[PDB]
Amino acid sequence: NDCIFEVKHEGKVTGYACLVGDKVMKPAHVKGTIDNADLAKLAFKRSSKYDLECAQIPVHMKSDASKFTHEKPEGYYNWHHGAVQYSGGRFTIPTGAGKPGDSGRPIFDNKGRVVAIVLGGANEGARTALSVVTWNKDIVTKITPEGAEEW
Amino acid sequence: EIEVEGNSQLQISFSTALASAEFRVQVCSTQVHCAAECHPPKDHIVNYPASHTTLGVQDISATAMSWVQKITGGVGLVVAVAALILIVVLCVSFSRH
Amino acid sequence: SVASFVLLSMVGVAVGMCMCARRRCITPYELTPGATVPFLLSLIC
Repeated sequence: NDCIFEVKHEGKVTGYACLVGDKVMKPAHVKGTIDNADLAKLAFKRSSKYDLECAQIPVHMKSDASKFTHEKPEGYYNWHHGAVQYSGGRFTIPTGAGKPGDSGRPIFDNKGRVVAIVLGGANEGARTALSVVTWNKDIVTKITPEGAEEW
Repeated sequence: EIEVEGNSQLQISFSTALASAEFRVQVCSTQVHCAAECHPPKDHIVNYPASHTTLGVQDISATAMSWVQKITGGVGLVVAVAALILIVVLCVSFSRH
Repeated sequence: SVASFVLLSMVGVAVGMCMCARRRCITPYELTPGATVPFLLSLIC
């Protein structure tokens, strides 16, 4: 919900970028530019350890920014492709629920707050875990389930 | 060669090109370390070849080379501070995942 | 000339390492939506 922006390299949508708190971010592994010309022209800060590009939202989008929260209890979270199970300190879905090319999708809690952004997934047995980034209030951390494939 | 007897003092003449003359003298297999600050002469040209050898690239500089040591130590300390900060940051980033 | 060049090169190297360390320290904080940073790090930057 207003956390959806298109990125094009061949003219098609390759990844998603959003508005949260006081900043815009997008995964840095998605090729292309933001659909909104106002956001694509900004100066982005780019980090490969977390694979992310970020900038500051202009003032006039104060109504567009969504809430965020670091607290993340055990249980179910919601996103565009159904729902995800976060347990044991790790996000998972069942095997084959995700497909490549959908990266950039944020994960929301029951109140609609962003808690993680997916970059990939890896399937073990009947369940596939998610390699995403999340945030202790202090720093942006990345969780990878012993390796995962990029989306 | 010198003539020596009892407890006394002896005078020797020497020549050098070093600004700070730090050397050792052997007399009857006994070594003494002599040190001095030398001053340049006022006569520009002489009619006889130099009795001392030229100074090379190792036995160089004067006693006031401590400026070189001080500047090298200061720059090395700055470099060490920068390298220590870089090492700390790299260790933090490697430990963090 | 070579001594001045070496000293200036070492100074530039130290400056570059300090900038790299500062950017690596600041990067985790400019990507968290909460605008939180220790005051000591702010004084450093």
